[PDB]
Amino acid sequence: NNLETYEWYNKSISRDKAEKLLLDTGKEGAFMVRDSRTPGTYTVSVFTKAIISENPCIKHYHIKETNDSPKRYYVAEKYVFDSIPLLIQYHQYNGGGLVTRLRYPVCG
Amino acid sequence: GSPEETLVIALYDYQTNDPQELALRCDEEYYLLDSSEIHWWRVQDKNGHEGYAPSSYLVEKSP
Repeated sequence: NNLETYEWYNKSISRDKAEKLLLDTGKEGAFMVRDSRTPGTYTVSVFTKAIISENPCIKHYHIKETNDSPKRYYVAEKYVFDSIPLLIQYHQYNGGGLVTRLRYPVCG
Repeated sequence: GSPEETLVIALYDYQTNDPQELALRCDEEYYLLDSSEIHWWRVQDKNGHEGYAPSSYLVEKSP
């Protein structure tokens, strides 16, 4: 799924780099994605100024892969999507199971 | 501490937008019912208000 078209998707960038890169943004809702090992389960790297123990903190919500017919991608046990892009668009507004509800995309 | 459950507090002034999510408030403390969840961590307000609460805005008091 040519995700290179989107910005949140970034494979050339490592997880460690993903943590610092988002930090550079310095914004609440700053969300990004990173290609994981699984060919069908990337990683949603969500950055938001929070947590008192350590701030800024990077939240990584691995996409739940529930191999169904269809349905497989989801992170909230609420709604399930057959494509990551959908999860990104829906969470971008409305109301989903994100501590900051995607609202600010970041590019690599 | 942390015998079975722990207490959490909202750092900022978060508010609900869905029946499922629970309305919070600064200097507000609750209990922890589901810490296993990575996204929202169930909480129970003394008043009896049960719903999903954020993870980043919440932190275990750790007594």
